[PDB]
Amino acid sequence: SPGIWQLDCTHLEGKVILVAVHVASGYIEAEVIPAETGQETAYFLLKLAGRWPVKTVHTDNGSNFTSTTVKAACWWAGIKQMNKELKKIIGQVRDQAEHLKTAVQMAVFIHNKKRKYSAGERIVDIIATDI
Amino acid sequence: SPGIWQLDCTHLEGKVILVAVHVASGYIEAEVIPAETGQETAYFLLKLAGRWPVKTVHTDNGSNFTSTTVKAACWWAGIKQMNKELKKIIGQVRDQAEHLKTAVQMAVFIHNKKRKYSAGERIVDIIATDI
Ligand SMILES: [Mg+2]
Ligand SMILES: [Mg+2]
Repeated sequence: SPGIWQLDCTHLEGKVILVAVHVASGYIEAEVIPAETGQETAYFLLKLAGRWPVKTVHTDNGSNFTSTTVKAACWWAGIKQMNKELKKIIGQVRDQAEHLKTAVQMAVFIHNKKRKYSAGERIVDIIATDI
Repeated sequence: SPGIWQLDCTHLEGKVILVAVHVASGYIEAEVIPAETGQETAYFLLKLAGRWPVKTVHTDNGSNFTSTTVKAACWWAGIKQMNKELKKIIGQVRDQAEHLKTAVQMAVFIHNKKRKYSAGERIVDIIATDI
């Protein structure tokens, strides 16, 4: 279904990368934060939900969605309840950027635009088609 | 044209809101930062460019795109060179959230999803149609 997203955290250089994947397309959005917290996860979800018609979110760590602030964000936004190559691409460009956050966003760019259609083309088509 | 975006900063509560508008749709993305800096503007652009096929960016303050870090981001990403209602919507929900950043993202959500199609529907259609 086009409203389904997966969200997980990965760790790199003592920082945390929040990665959201649109399951039907493989499109990704990510952000770098200092550490995993409910406040960060809630903020990320609210941003995501304002961009895309987000219906359901899955995760590989259920406990990360247990805070009051995260349940509040899912409530208000009407939400119900890849790190393999992404880390490959980050390593490849890591040299080219000073800050890890900059390398992560270059990696997301590369991932979303690389063709086999690209993930970014597929999300827009999947969603436009459903309107 | 569907690759054209406008980016500007506004000030509220001693903070800065970076607002990007997809000119053909009226779709917006925003972020809250402590103050205007080239590093922030460059990061925002790199994020945006990884999400959408960004071709050209306009602004109402040209000097904000003069730093080395901003020119670097536009170079790597292949980029060449609403605050009215947004501030209305922020005021309306501001009470409902503690932190300004949370109110800004609720406002972006409201803006992008409100129908007359919504801005979020129009961007996806405009872009899908162009692929
Ligand atoms: Mg996780
Ligand atoms: Mg400005």
